[PDB]
Amino acid sequence: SSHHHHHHSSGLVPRGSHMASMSMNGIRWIASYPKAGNTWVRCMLAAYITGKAPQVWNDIDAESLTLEAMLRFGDLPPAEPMEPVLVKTHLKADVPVLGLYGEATAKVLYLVRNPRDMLLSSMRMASISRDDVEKSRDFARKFIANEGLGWNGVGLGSWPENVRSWTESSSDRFPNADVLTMRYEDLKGDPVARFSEIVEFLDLGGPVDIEDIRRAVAASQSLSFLGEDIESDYQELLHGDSGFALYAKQYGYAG
Amino acid sequence: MNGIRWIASYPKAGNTWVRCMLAAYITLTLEAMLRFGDLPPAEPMEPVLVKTHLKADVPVLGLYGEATAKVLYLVRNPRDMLLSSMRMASISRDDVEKSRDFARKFIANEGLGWVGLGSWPENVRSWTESSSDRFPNADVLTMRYEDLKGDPVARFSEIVEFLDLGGPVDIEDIRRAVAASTLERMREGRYDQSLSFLGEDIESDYQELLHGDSGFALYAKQYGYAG
Ligand SMILES: COC(=O)[C@H](Cc1ccccc1)NC(=O)[C@@H](N)CC(=O)O
Repeated sequence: SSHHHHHHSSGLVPRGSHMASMSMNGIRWIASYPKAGNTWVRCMLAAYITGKAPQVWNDIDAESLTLEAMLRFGDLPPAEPMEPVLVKTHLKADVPVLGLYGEATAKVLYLVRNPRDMLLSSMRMASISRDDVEKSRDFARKFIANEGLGWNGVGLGSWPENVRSWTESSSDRFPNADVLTMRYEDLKGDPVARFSEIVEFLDLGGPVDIEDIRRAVAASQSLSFLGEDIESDYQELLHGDSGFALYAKQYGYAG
Repeated sequence: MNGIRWIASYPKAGNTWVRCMLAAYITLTLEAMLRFGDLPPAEPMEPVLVKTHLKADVPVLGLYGEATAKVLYLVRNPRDMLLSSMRMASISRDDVEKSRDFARKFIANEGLGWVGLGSWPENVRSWTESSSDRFPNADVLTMRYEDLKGDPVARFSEIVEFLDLGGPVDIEDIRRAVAASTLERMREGRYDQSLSFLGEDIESDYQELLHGDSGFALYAKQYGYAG
């Protein structure tokens, strides 16, 4: 009977090195809005580093693996890390806590997704069938009204807030950090190509093994049906120079 | 004076009630904040009351050694906590089935944390032996929830004075606070402090926990919860 985290340790003793005889340290944030890619990348990453992907049945499971779940219990990733630390979060780049990793942060992976999809996939978080249209409308109505899911100057923020925080992060909040940005739809289109780019970009050490990545991969909408006014109101969001719209058009989710 | 004030207790062991009567007097929850990535100020002009159930020695609270003015720890007979927690887990205590499961996991873990809350003794030690390293500016007051219920007036008095929130404290002003904090709550088992009603073995095992070598027993006996 072994501990459920044994795969996170080599368990080799005494420990040896490939770098010495006789990749850059820092935090790697895997960041996205809910249902916008960072759980999948966070699972794939485990598979690559560890050999074994975590067991994620639902959103509660997925939330276990975030900075936020870690915070609810008073823990924190290291701020003076001696190695690569990968931490998933959906939090906005400018919430106070992440103030502590200014110097610490090495890499930012930000993933965005079509908010149509985020919106629907989210409706499964709140435990809504496709048949309680009533509940759906209320959720979508509250989503469209908020331009996102942060309804209960911090937390997730609106979609455009979240996006602007991480994508603009390198300039001030994370000076030593490089930032890569990837649309979920692209990942889903070419997952092996794309995840190999992510692993290069995250600089965990050594040559990316494209076979190591293929195995690590294998492990892994209109709103009319809710009502005219839903689809309609969401479409106002995509019109503008104002923010939701700017981002929706830059990421190819408006037309 | 100015600095952080922790209102700390195990779940359902006091701090909410007290955070209510301070609220009522005047007119922050650490874990809730933290879940949004928010932190109480580490450089404060004002006094800052913050309620937490976490054990004092969690990393996050390490950001606060200098910032911390006072600690109020609240403590409560575990039996009663064990039973209020049951209701928090949204289980009727007509339903012995789930109730048993729950009590059994409580006793197995010497508390409600199955980092974090900690066991019950880990939590008590954490805040009662903590000025020692974690919060060396702070003055620390422990208090049994029982006695608070016993003399809300004379005990809450002790509190408001101790935290030093607002100049001088009037008994009039105080009276209105324990009024609402209970009048509000009031709108919202065996009588011998026994768990036998959930079956003998359960009582048997809590009893063993209370009268062994384990620390739970230690802190129990020193506060008047070992009978
Ligand atoms: C954060 O990641 C997600 O929300 C997961 C990640 C994922 C994608 C594809 C295959 C497995 C897992 N995806 C979704 O929410 C789903 N909505 C994907 C879909 O509907 O096609």
